Amino acid sequence: MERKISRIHLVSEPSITHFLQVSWEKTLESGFVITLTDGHSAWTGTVSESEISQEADDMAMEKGKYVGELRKALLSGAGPADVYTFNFSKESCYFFFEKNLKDVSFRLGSFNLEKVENPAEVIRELICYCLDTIAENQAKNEHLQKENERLLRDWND
Amino acid sequence: MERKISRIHLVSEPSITHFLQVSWEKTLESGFVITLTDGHSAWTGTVSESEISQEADDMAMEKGKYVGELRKALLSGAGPADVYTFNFSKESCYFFFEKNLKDVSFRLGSFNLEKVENPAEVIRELICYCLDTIAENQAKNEHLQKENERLLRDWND
Amino acid sequence: MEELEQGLLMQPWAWLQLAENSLLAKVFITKQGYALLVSDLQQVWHEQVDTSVVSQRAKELNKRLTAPPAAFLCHLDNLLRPLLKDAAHPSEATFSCDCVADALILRVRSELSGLPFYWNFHCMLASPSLVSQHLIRPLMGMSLALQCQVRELATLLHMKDLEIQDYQESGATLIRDRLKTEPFEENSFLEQFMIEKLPEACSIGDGKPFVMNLQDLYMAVTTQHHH
Amino acid sequence: MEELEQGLLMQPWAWLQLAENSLLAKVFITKQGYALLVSDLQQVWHEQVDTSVVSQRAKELNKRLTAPPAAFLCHLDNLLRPLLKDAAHPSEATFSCDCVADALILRVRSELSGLPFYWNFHCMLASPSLVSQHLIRPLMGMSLALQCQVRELATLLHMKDLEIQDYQESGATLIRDRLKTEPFEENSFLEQFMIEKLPEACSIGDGKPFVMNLQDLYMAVTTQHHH
Repeated sequence: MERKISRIHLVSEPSITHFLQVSWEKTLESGFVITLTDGHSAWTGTVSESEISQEADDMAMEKGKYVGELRKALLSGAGPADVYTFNFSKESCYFFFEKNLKDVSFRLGSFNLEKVENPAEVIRELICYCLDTIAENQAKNEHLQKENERLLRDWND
Repeated sequence: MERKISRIHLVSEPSITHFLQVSWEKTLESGFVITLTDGHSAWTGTVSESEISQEADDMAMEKGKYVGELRKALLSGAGPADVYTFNFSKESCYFFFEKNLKDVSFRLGSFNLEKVENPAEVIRELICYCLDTIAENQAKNEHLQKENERLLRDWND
Repeated sequence: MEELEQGLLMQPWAWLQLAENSLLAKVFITKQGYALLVSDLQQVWHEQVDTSVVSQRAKELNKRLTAPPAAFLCHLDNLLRPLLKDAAHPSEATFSCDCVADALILRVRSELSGLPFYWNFHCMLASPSLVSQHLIRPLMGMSLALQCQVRELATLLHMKDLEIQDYQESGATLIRDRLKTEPFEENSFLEQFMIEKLPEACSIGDGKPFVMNLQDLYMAVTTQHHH
Repeated sequence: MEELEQGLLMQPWAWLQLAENSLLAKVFITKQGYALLVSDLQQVWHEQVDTSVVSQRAKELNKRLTAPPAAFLCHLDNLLRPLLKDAAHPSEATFSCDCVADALILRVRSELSGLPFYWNFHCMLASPSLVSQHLIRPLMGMSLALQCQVRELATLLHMKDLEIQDYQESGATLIRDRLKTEPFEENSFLEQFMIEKLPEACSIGDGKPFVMNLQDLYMAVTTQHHH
């Protein structure tokens, strides 16, 4: 059970920064949960494995090739050459994103999100996850720092 | 300019988790900013170098010794032997914490916090910071991971 | 309230080191309060406190006191028993003394669980009745009992001479002639003791010798005197 | 005026028998006046008088007093030295005691050369400084010095055992076998002393034992303490 939290900018609000949280189970391909938050409200949606495969067909892309595009666009592992745009309507809760080429852009995906009843709970859990991540990383950085020092010595003598 | 974000539990809400964010400039001793949030609202306060030294006197503690206690209580660098308690009244915005000894406890500090006008902005900045931290740490963990691999090889051959 | 005073009479004297001075002190702490007696070998000071006084004074001395009197009393007991019983044990306390006319204020500055702790003993001149019960009467009792010991050792020494004279009376010769003891005569033993040994032996000093060589006899005399 | 107090410190304690009570008392009389100290083993009373006081009080007490204070003081000294030094000597005096709150009034009724004589000692509670100088400090010094005696006698006893063992080691036989002493062991000597002898040995009583067995040591300690 994995997750990625990315920061994004919506066309309808280039001023404010929003956060996108994507969570899945051992591949995006098998389906995923997406959450959008502005630090006050939160909108959630689910994408089934079937929906993914269907979207890949409607776009005329090989399934795996399509999932690759989703990784770069949703998990903020986008290249300099890969420019993505995100749109959201608080009125319809419709979320969609496009890939931007030279003065032309194309719909890459779309989701009907649902406004969450307990945003605070969601925000708190997200922040909690971030802090745990910061913690796990520090521990590992320390364990690797010592192993680095041990090898430096073991090499010398 | 440093900061620490800790997760805490208030006496008046043991159910919910709150977050404490403390920020300062090259020692708590010179003053700091504290922010409390529940993921919906946020309360902030400033503590001047003068107030710190004053608190250290009212308590009858050596200034440096007092700042040491604050580090353990506010920056979640508390020992298993150091048990801290936090209280907050949403009605007065008064925040105070105590250190718990064998069946006795003593007021360690108190702040008059102010309810923030733009909580979302504050929450968004906090999450932004967490993500940057996670990013910086992951990069370093990778650089050290490769250096660990290089040394492993260099040792063998 | 009488219980505190009763338990105080059975306590031995401890030795304490202060700012410039040393003090002799005995103390009895319970859940009810405390009774303390202090002496600098010139004057004697006393204080008896109850639970009401404890709460008021602790709140005034430690501004963020959130503790029942009983716990504060237990901390004072736990802080002072190791420090007194052996004046070389490292208990986290530091003492200062202030003399306001006939009153003595004993100040304690300590650290419990990394938190500072303050307590002041407010001692008035001890009533003559307590000076008699805690010092004079027991001290006088000790002197009489020690004098009986001296007497019993002298009889024991005279008994061993009767034995040595039985060897000298008979066909008994000493091998190492550097072992010969002079026959014991109390009159001359006292005369040499009073000129040669008394000067340093009767020096009360800071009361340390008293606390180091006599507290066992002190506790035995007090218990005896009190039935 | 300080001379009286100084001479008082060197005086030993005497035993006196009164109306229903007995008192311990020491006194120093000169042509300048007197200093007196009295104790019932519960409180301590003091009085220092000068020549002016003597004249006034003697006139009021003995309505046909035609004498300088000096002579009156000398008569008090000559009347009280034999009576104190030996509490069984028949001096023509009789005593009574009145306790007015904190004060003690010691009344004397005597007859000198077939003429009646009256004197009242007006004693206030002794200051703590005097109680320390005249009782506490010397009594504490005596206990220490007695404890040194015990120690020196125990070493003497162990030295005599090394000698007896040297006879047993060699060609030495005892004639009267009822003379053999048990080797001296201080630990067991104290244990038997504390159970078997301490109860009566430390009985202060009316202070008579203190005045009868310890005054010599008391005077030696006071002289020592005062250089």
